[PDB]
Amino acid sequence: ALPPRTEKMAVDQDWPSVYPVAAPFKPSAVPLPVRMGYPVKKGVPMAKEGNLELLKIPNFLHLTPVAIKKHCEALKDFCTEWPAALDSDEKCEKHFPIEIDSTDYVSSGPSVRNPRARVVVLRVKLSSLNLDDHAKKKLIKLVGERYCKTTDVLTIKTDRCPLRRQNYDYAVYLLTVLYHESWNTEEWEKSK
Amino acid sequence: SEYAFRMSRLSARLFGEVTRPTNSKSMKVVKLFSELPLAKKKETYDWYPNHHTYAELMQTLRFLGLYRDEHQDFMDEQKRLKKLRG
Amino acid sequence: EVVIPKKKTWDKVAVLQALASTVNRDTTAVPYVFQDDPYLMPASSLESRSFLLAKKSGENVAKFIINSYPKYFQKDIAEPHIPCLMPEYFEPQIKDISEAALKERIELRKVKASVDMF
Amino acid sequence: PVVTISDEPDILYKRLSVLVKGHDKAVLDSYEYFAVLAAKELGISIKVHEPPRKIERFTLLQSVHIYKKHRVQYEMRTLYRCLELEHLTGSTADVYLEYIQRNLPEGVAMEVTKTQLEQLPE
Amino acid sequence: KNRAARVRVSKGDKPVTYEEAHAPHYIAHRKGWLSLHTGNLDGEDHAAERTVEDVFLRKFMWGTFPGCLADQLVLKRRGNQLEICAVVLRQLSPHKYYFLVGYSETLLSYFYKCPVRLHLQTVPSKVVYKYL
Amino acid sequence: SLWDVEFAKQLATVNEQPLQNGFEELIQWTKEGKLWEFPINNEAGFDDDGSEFHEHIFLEKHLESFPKQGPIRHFMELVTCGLSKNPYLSVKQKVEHIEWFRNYFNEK
Amino acid sequence: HYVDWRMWRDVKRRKMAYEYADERLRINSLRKNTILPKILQDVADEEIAALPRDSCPVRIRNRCVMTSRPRGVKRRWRLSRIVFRHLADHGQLSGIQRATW
RNA sequence: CAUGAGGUGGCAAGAAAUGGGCUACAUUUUCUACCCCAGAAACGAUAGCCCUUAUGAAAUAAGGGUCGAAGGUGGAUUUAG
Repeated sequence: ALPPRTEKMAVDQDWPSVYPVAAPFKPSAVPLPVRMGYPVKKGVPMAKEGNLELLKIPNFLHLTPVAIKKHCEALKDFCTEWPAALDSDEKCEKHFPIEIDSTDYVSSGPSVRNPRARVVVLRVKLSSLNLDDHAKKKLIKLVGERYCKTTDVLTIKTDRCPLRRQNYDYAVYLLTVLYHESWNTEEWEKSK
Repeated sequence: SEYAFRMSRLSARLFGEVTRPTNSKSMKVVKLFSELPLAKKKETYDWYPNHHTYAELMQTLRFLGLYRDEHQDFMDEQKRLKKLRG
Repeated sequence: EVVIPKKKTWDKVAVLQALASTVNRDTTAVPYVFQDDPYLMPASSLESRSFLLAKKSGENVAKFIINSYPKYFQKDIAEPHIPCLMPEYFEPQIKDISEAALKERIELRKVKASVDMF
Repeated sequence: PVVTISDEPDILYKRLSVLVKGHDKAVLDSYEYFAVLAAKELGISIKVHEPPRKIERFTLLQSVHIYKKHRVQYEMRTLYRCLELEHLTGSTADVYLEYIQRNLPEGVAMEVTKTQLEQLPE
Repeated sequence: KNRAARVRVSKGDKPVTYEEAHAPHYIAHRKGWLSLHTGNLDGEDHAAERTVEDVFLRKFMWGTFPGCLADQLVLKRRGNQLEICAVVLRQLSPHKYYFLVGYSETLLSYFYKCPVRLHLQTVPSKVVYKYL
Repeated sequence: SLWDVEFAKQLATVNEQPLQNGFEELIQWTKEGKLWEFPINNEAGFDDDGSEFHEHIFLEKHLESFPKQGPIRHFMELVTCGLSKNPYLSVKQKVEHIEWFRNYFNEK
Repeated sequence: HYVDWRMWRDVKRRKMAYEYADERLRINSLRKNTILPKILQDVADEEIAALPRDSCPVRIRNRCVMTSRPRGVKRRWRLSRIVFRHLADHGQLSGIQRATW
């Protein structure tokens, strides 16, 4: 063997240079005598050089606060900033009415096929749509099962088509054709 | 009433389910065509590992000598003694 | 007025390039191709070259055995499809005397086979 | 450092909420401190929340052949940490979510990221 | 008596490590897990083939690293990086170690269709936690 | 042809360098396609030939209307709604299933 | 090269049911709709009765992924009781604890 | 040439006895509304038979109809807290 780099290294060295990647422990690389385990009755926690449990630990050594700081000095390029849309929820609702739900479910393995990850659902405000009176009456009568009374939120779900973008298309299509059929006056409305 | 039934029909036509009034004994059919069957399930047809690639690849790689399987070594020695005396 | 900015677009590579710029080279650590065990440490350039040729040897070891037995690796689980993880076929699948067979053998670089069926 | 300012205005993610869910509270809150420090020097308001853990418990027989009265009970400790996020850009979402899912931990991790992109009606 | 994963006491001369010294009721009170895959967490679908791949890899590693793996393996699985961490002894020749490292590397790469990384740790002798 | 692809191979060999870092290991894994496309959308690839939201659920153009007052047409409405509610089958399997019904009904 | 002839018979059931899966769905919908005349369903009754009796998913038994054991299998890993006990007690499977509460 | 392998069809019925559960033999009960301030009675099969439904290639389960058993708080002994 060789006298290891654990005592070859000295102070004032760059741990982002030492550990770039998420890696298992490697106690020879680690300059820290980490002791793991339930000790024996007249003994110490067992040593550093051969610890299966220290290799089993998720090992957040590669992410130290100076590594976050320098790394995001590198990442500070990849960002713009927000406009003055304000922290106010009514302000951002006025600026941008509709709210669409489209998420992802990240697994870990060979395949990235989580089908439920295509679920999409749209919430819109009638007080921000602003253009429905007997159209809003007809609208509620169309979608009875949604639109709870306490908050003026319309929630339309789609899980009918495999792709997330055409699920978004289904959502916006239902919004516009519910709107158009609500504004389409029918001949049997008066005999209510 | 009749207005409620035709609002249900209009909502059905607008959303994509069955428009005309139809009972549960064909809503079973529309749900059957709405789902995959229990035989097309990925877990159903990939429940078992096929075991041929596994067992035959290990047979080949041991006989290559890049794999050492102690179970097969044990039966090899045992069957050598069996052909020796039996 | 909303000053909504236009989204700057990248590849899958520039973030990791900025990561390399974050991790410049370690003046106390060896090249990362070798392992980090002191026993597995090559002491000389000849030992490092021997270890590297052993690694390349083992790489084409499994290349030979996998191209010899492609039936045991046809089951793809990874999505999307990875042709460079898919094993390569070196035997001519076109058996009749044809120009398609000539092109197949030319692509497979079988010189005597191509000459013989020409 | 390639940038490529291309063409079209932002997709405007409000409330990207990250549900980080595992077997290990120390992994969860170390990842919490990591992500909170990261978003702190990024300049984005990150908030913390602790949804209550769920334990999936079930029972198996202990002996091979007989003795139903003596059973081994096993359990799964499934522990939620909600890291809800508001007021962050689409490109910033790409870069922050990029680094978060790259330094995601091992089998003690899942992360369900809920994006609320706003947009305009049509 | 419970005979699940408890090595018995013979008379005091039996070298034994932390792993197989500790009993299954200390499974994460003291021990932890040897394989970290997110399949067994409450919402996931593929945990069954995760487990059959786990047992395949453990038996494959025991059979292709003959008589050098000290105790059992660390099988981690993050994203599509499968990581095989080994605790292998220092008794064979390092060209042979690197040969089998590359061999296992790309065999598991073409079998599991993912980046598989062998991370080795060499130890002089089988570590002893207590004597039973 | 052969000379330009062989020149590409030779250029790759003479600009092929040792890995020297784990981030560069991830770099070459991204370049080859070993590592996942990142960030994930749970939908790497999986185009379904640009079906785009009407082929999946609006099946009149493949319905090919019979006398619509018929029980055959009502059954076709039921099957069309079921195939619309299918997210797992694609439009190709949906239509092939539809003309299987058309073929069998023409046989009877 | 299998666990046993029963598990080979079962994987034959799995494969050949998976490939004779579509037409069984089609005319089983033609069973359990009430739209068609009874004799026009009867002709279908004879053709499903003539469809082979090893592709009907009523013969599908969820045996263990590791060793053939019919009853005593947990579906989430396709593992039998004591093989799951084996793996979870050596701790080669994450997240499972001993349930003390 | 078998004690191995495959296909098709049957095997799981009580002159009887016994272990363990479930429901009861009602008035602190039963039916109804309510989910505990009322009204009315003044009992008990999750068994048998019929119809329909669920699932299934091919019924076991569910609901309804029908019926209105034995049963009058159980000896010696014994269980659990």
